Amino acid sequence: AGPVTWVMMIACVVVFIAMQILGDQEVMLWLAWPFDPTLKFEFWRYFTHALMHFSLMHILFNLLWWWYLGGAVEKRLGSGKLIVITLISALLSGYVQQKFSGPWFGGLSGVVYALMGYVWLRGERDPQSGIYLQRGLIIFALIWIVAGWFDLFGMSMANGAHIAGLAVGLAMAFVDSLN
Amino acid sequence: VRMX
Repeated sequence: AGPVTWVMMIACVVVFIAMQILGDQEVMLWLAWPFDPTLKFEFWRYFTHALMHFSLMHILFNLLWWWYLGGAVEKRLGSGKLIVITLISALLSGYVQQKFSGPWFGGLSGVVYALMGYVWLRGERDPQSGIYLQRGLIIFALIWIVAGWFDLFGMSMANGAHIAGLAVGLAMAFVDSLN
Repeated sequence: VRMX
């Protein structure tokens, strides 16, 4: 786990702790996508919704995938590629999510989906580069994708965040594998 | 509150 993979896991844990201590809504109020016009210029918020988790399962599953795919992308393609994947997926997923359902949402899984789509498609279209999605983990990803679409979990799923996430990672692996 |  390089510096990006790491600061991210850290920031997510630090934020999850604040949500336990201060409560979910308090932290949302500070970190959610702008939910009032008076907040539109608070720029951290287009990204910081990625940092908030609402259950132990949410955090744990997201950081497992982040650690593994995030970490792969970091070590083999560099810190910079992971930064850009993250900023773009966070911002785009946040955008589509809020459009469909309003600003009240959170989670790294828009980003994790971009890493899934990215690492898979780059492995298919580009063997040499050194990044692949192992067949077993394609299955575990597909099931993970499927669960959200049909809502087979306690709390409701950000479905725009997911389709938007994956689309970004596919677009970027496409553009990258092209060379 | 939707998770992701």
